[PDB]
Parts: sequence; structure tokens; C-alpha cells
Amino acid sequence: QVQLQESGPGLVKPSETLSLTCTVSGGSISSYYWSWIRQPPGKGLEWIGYVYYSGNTKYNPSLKSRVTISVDTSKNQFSLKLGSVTAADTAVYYCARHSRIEVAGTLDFDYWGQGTLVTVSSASTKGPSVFPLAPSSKSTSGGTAALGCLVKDYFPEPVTVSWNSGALTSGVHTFPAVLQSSGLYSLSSVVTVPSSSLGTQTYICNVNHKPSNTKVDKRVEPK
Amino acid sequence: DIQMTQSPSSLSASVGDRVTITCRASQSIRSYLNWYQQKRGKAPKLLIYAASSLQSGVPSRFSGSGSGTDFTLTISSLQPEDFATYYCQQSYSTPPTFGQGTKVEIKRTVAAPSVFIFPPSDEQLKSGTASVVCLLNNFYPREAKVQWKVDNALQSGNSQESVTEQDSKDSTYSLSSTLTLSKADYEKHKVYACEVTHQGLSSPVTKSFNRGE
Amino acid sequence: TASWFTALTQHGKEDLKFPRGQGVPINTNSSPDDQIGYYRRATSPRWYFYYLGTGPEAGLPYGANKDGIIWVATEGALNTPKDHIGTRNPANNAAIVLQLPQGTTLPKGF
Ligand SMILES: [Cl-]
Ligand SMILES: [Cl-]
Ligand SMILES: [Cl-]
Ligand SMILES: [Cl-]
Ligand SMILES: [Cl-]
Ligand SMILES: [Cl-]
Repeated sequence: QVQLQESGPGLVKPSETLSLTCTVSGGSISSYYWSWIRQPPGKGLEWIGYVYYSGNTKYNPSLKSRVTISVDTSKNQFSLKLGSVTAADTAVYYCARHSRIEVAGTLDFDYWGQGTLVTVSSASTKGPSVFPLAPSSKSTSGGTAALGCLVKDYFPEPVTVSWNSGALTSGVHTFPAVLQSSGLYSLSSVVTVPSSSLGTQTYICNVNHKPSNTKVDKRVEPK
Repeated sequence: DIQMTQSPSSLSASVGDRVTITCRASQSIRSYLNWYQQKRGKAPKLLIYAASSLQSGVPSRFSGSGSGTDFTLTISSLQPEDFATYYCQQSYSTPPTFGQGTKVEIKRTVAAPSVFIFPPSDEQLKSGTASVVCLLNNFYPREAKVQWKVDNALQSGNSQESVTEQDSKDSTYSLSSTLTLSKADYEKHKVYACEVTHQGLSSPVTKSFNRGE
Repeated sequence: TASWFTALTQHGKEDLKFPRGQGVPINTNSSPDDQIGYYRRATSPRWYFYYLGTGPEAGLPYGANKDGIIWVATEGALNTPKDHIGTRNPANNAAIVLQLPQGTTLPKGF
């Protein structure tokens, strides 16, 4: 299956230029149309522009004056530059493939990248502190206990959290981050587990804050 | 440009119900119309193209209908994994434009939250701050009131909360609320309590701890 | 209102058809995304080319199965109606002599 991958998430300062690259694997750039599409937080989708493998482009008129899209068939990549950014450009940026009908391309987006969150802000990239939400009598209602990790004081979004290197998925709840009055984010990830597993199963939350290249594996123990 | 208008903005429906969501265009686009499904934190997934063609791999409970300006997406038998925001998109002319989305949730029977409370860790206290966390687990419907009381003083404006996506197995929600204080303020008080109001509960409930166990 | 191009005349008994990627007439006033449409048999049969979403069958989507209609596209085309091209007013514009790229398959009779 074809796979698309945007470059990693992070900051762009106001009035500067956002640069992203999409790398295609399991398939070839050649013969398809490729687009960039963005999605501000809590909002809908906005098409930015397309590029054909040989270089021709077309841009949304709302953005045309400050965007370029380029393509590099030898690297199976295409790339976006968006200039003079403001907070209105904070969004998840997606690369996407256009489907084909016979030899024609469509405006139907049949494969998408994962999305990369770009935050437009003057502030510094800052990694989180990770604190345990330890299971105790106050988070143990009968046969079920809750435990977690508090991932605090980072910037920008996102963080990702797994448990036990991905081996623990049942009962995991990772909540949306909240923006604190300090301008740093905080997020909690919790798991509910059998009370008999406390002190028996080791519980480790795996935290990745890609913008700061901060990775932490925090063991969460009772009491 | 062509404006796409979706209705309703949100809906709830039970597993096994039919769901039909509407998308209307500002000009005729004949059958140049796509539908996407988008889960939280994920890219949109193409469901329907050319107004009514099912994308390969998409379950046959999804259908599309309409040609001209008035389109529908139908889930003929809603499944628990079908919560998502659904978007339409005209494919008639550049720039391709999307509707604002319809959020679909799974309606299920009322379920009261289990309530858990977490004092600040010693590690966080060592660093100078105290975060107190209240967890509401596995409840429905989503609406809940969570209030903090500190030595019986109601806190207002001192806490932030957030809520998970609906669970794909049991269609419930979970919620966490965080009260943050300086260490000095944390050490001035004894009883930290989370009060919870929810349709599944006969009356508001409270879970607390005393600082210092 | 007319085709932008002159006709392909069918001197034999076979309908017009083209391999995928072939059959769109050359028109330097148009761009790669534009290169898609249909031939319509008029009424020796004459077959006239119309860009997608223009002409007597402007309402048909690419690939619609209709007697006397065949579909053609060139690599690089986009499957979007060509409202910006439309059709030809013969009082204002001469018909472009229909010209196919060198190497195009033409069936016998054409
Ligand atoms: Cl700004
Ligand atoms: Cl109209
Ligand atoms: Cl199904
Ligand atoms: Cl309809
Ligand atoms: Cl047909
Ligand atoms: Cl015109």
C-alpha cells in the first residue's frame, strides 16, 4: 500500500516561512497529482494547492500570493513553502494523493499522510516533565484501579503517549492537552487496571514530544 | 469559490440505527462530490466518491446519494466504531472545498462515571507546584459537571478539563479535570475534593483526600 | 454552439475508439489538466470532440456508457468540467483542424 509521510511537527515563528516535505513510499510520485491540505485546530479542511509530478502547480487563490509547492521525483517527495505566517496558519498540514480515473487525475484524495501539526508562535520549544499519577486507595474503586502519567509544561503540541511500549492498550485513556495560563501545555494519560495487578504488572508510560526531541519512559508505582 | 454546507452539525444515534447526513452546494456540481470520515488525531479517509461510489475497502453500510446541489451520506446500520466527524467535498472545480463537518456519536444507555482522585506526586511537589487530578471513567452521556472543593471552598476558574473520544467498544467517555496550585498554596489546605454531577448518578457525589494521607 | 475542432469521418463500419491515453485533439490554447472529453457521433458518420462538461452531453461524467459517445483523456488531465473552455461560436471562431499526436492508433476507416 502507498504511504505518505509529512516532516515532523513543530514551531514556525510569525512572519517567517513554513517548510514541509512529504515523502511517498510503497508507490511512485510519477503520473499522480499531489496536494497539501490543512486543518486548523477545531475547524475544517482547507486545500492549499496541488503539484503534478512534472512540476506544474495550482494554488488556492486565498493563499496564492505566499505559497510555493515543488516536487522532486528522484527523492519521491514533494514540498510546501508558506510564507509570512501568522496564527491563522496554525494547523495540521496533510499531504494527499489524488486518485486516478483511467489516465486522468481527480480531485478525490484517496491516500493521506498522518498530518503534521505546525504551530505559529514566537515561543520556545520546551520539553515536558513527566510525573506519576500513582494508584492508591483513592484511585481504586473495588476491583478496578486507575493510574497514569501527567505530562506537564511543554510547547508546542503534540505529545504522544503509549503504555508498556505499546503492549498495554486496553483501558488506556490519553486526554486532549490543555493550554495553561503559562502558555505551556499539560496532558494526562491514564489506564484502568485490575487492582490485583498493582505491584505485579510494571506500568511504564512512554512519552514522546517530537518538537523538542524529548522522550521519557516513566515507571508508575503505587503509593 | 463553491460553498459546501453540512447539516446537522452533530447528531447522536443508537447502534443499528440508520444515520443520514446532508451536504448542500452553493452551485450545481452534478455528482462531483466526495465524503470523508475523520477520527480524532487521524487523517480523513475517503468513503464515497462521485457522489455515490463506495471506495474500495469501505464497509457497505456506507452509501451516498444526490446529484446537483443536495447530497446525503447514509450509514444504513450504525456500528460502535462509526463515531467520527464526516466531511463532504466538492470535486467539481478548483479550489476543492469542504463542508464544515458533521460529528456523529453513538447513543447508548446512561452509564454513571467511576470517580478517581490523584494527589500531586512528591516529584512534582519537589519542583514547586501541585497538580490535583480528578478522573471520571466510562460514562455516558458526555455532559458532566466536575467541581473542585478545597477545605470546602468551591474553586471557580482554577481548573481545566478535557474529554476522550467515545470508546469504540462500549461507547462511553472519560474525563479528567486538573486543579493546579503553587506548593505553598497546596500546603495551606487539608481536604481536596472532586464533586461530580451526572445523569447516571442519583445525586452529586464527592471523592476526596487529605493532604499528607 | 459547435465543437472547437473539425470532425473525424467514419468511412468504415466500426465505431470510433481509442486506447487509454489517446484521442484528445491537439489545442495549444489549452493546458495539460484540460485534456479530457468525449467524441459524439453526429445526429458517413462524423464524430466531434467536446471537452468534458461541455457540448451536447455536458451533463455526462467521464466514462458514461451511451451509444454514439466515446471517452478520451491524455495523461495529465484532471477529471473536472471544462466550463472555462466551453464550446465554439462559429460566427466568432474557425474550427481547429483536428490533429492527433504522432503515434496515435486510429481504427481502420478513419
Ligand atoms: Cl501571529
Ligand atoms: Cl447553480
Ligand atoms: Cl457493513
Ligand atoms: Cl439526496
Ligand atoms: Cl453509465
Ligand atoms: Cl466559456
